[PDB]
Amino acid sequence: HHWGYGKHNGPEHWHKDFPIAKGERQSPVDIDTHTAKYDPSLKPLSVSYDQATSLRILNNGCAFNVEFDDSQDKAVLKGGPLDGTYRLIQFHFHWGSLDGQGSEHTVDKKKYAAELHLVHWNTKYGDFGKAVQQPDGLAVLGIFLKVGSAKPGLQKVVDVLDSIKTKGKSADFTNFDPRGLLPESLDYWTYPGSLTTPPLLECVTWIVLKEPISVSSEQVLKFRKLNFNGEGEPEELMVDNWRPAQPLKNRQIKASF
Ligand SMILES: [Zn+2]
Repeated sequence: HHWGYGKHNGPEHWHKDFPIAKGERQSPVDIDTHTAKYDPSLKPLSVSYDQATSLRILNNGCAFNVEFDDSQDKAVLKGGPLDGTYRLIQFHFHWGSLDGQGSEHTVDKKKYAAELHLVHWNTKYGDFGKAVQQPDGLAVLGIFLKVGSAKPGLQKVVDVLDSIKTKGKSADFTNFDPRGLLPESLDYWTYPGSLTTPPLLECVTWIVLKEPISVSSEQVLKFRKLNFNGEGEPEELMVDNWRPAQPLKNRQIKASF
């Protein structure tokens, strides 16, 4: 794909091919914690990952995706602002070149080192590609990463990155438990938005956890050794693969706490 994160094809350029980039419900956004309102109508969030079946990890030239078997309700998200059942299809991260940037969402304008997106699709639409055409097709669980203590549950991801350095490379990645990437609290903010990469479809209910997870400098450093390019091409470190905050326009962010 043409688009990217370079100064010639980055986020400021996307609108030329994807005019929805200047749409009414684009993501990410800044979460103003003093404007977000507690919503007692929200039901408890249910993260049901015990039967998760990971398959593979893929460098797709933009991030790396850990892919799951979504042929059955094996790892689902329910509750919270959601109606129905949303199946985990993949997770990926966005991260920076420096520890002071990398997240897509911001919290009172604070940028985190990275942001994990666990992507789920609404089973009432039958498959992911149909779901992304619907305003309630996806539910993305967003989790901030800050640099501190190592995250043990991330280390298996870190250790395979050497095997998917360049675009198009994949590796088997079975028996990975995504529960190890969750913080202790499931307190979140929620709002209607979009994919944060082209095609930027406005199909996401965003659920952004308040509590970050901590990862070590060594761990995030390993993310930064990935490459955007394909093998045998000049090296372009995979860093700063984040879209900045977009206008909130006619939306309200709700808090679960
Ligand atoms: Zn993402």
